[PDB]
Amino acid sequence: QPVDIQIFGRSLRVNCPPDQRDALNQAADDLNQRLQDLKERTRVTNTEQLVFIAALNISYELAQEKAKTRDYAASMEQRIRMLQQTIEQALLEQGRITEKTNQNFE
Amino acid sequence: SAQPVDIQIFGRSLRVNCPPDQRDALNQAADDLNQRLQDLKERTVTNTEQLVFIAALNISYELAQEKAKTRDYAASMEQRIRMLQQTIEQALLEQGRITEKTNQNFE
Amino acid sequence: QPVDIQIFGRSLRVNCPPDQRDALNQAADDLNQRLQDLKERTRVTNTEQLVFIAALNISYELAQEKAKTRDYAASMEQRIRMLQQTIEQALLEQGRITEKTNQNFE
Amino acid sequence: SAQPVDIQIFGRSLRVNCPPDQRDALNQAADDLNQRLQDLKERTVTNTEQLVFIAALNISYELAQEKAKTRDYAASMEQRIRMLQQTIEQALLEQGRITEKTNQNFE
Ligand SMILES: [Cl-]
Ligand SMILES: [Cl-]
Repeated sequence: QPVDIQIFGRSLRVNCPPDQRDALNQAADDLNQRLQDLKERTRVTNTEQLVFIAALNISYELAQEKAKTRDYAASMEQRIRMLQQTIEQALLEQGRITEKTNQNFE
Repeated sequence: SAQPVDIQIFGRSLRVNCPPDQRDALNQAADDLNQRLQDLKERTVTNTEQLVFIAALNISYELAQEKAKTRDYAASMEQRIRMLQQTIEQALLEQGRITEKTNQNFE
Repeated sequence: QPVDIQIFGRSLRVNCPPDQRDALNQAADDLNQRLQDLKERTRVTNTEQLVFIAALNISYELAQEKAKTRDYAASMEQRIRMLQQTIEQALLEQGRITEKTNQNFE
Repeated sequence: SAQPVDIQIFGRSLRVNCPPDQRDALNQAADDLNQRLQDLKERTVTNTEQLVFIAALNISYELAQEKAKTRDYAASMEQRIRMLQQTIEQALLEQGRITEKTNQNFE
């Protein structure tokens, strides 16, 4: 539903269901802080310029974060495979040892 | 390193300082943003500036969600490690308990 | 307490607590069968000869069985160490990945 | 291979057929048995034959107990493997559940 959002001296209108209002307010706070930080460190003063740069940075951040998620999953997958591999080893070793028959002399 | 790169976002030219080893990421980010702004435009009085603000809000939210995914992975894995580590201590306890046994005789 | 045990036509007396009587009867059955088996396969017919050979064989069996126990334990110890090693790997990998900070352009 | 070896057990000479690669085990078994019979003798009318019967009973019992140890190890390990394998399937289930998540947007 329609919501008016304030960011960096600007007034936005965003359509947003109630169960996403809180997410919207956080994103507004996040972006507000991003623009204020970007500014104090890059000497750029124009607001439109700042928002293009911030949008670019944050797209790149999202790309990185998505790579991180893939990397986490790929890594833990490998650990799970090793755990599995340790299990079949335990079973192979158990078979090897227990299947030995005690010898006699005659 | 790090020189200005001329980037075209949605009918706007802007300069971004960027080292060569990030250039490819910069090209991909501009491509991602351009596609995002275009798809947003057809979905929605499109002052380009306000359009970029809305795109940036969406990306902020998506980033927050993406970060929650790894947080959620980590939280699950924390439980898995706990269970594994107890199984390990129980195996150690059991190994000790059985190895301690002494055979008896009759006489 | 005193118990009279019958093995291979011979009459033994063995001092044995009640909570070991059942073990004694099994050992008597085990040995009875060992002597009957040893005989059908080695053509030795003297009983005293048979029992010396059986006692020798079974000492060797016990040595082997004790080695088996040591081998089982040593092997499973190694599996436990690998399980442990997989855990610190999961934690090292987690640290490596999660401690990466998303970069920006400016 | 396998020739007769002259073994002395407790004042008795006997021949045991034994290949070279078991000779060392045979020497150790005769040494073990000799020590066993001697320790049993001081503990106990010592017809040597009856003494060997009693030694053999003790060894049979000790063997049964020793075998029970590995049986007991194996039984414990069976439980440990079960717990590990459930942790593994739960990790797989959890990995799937989290990776399936899709980021939402506002507009
Ligand atoms: Cl968007
Ligand atoms: Cl004994």
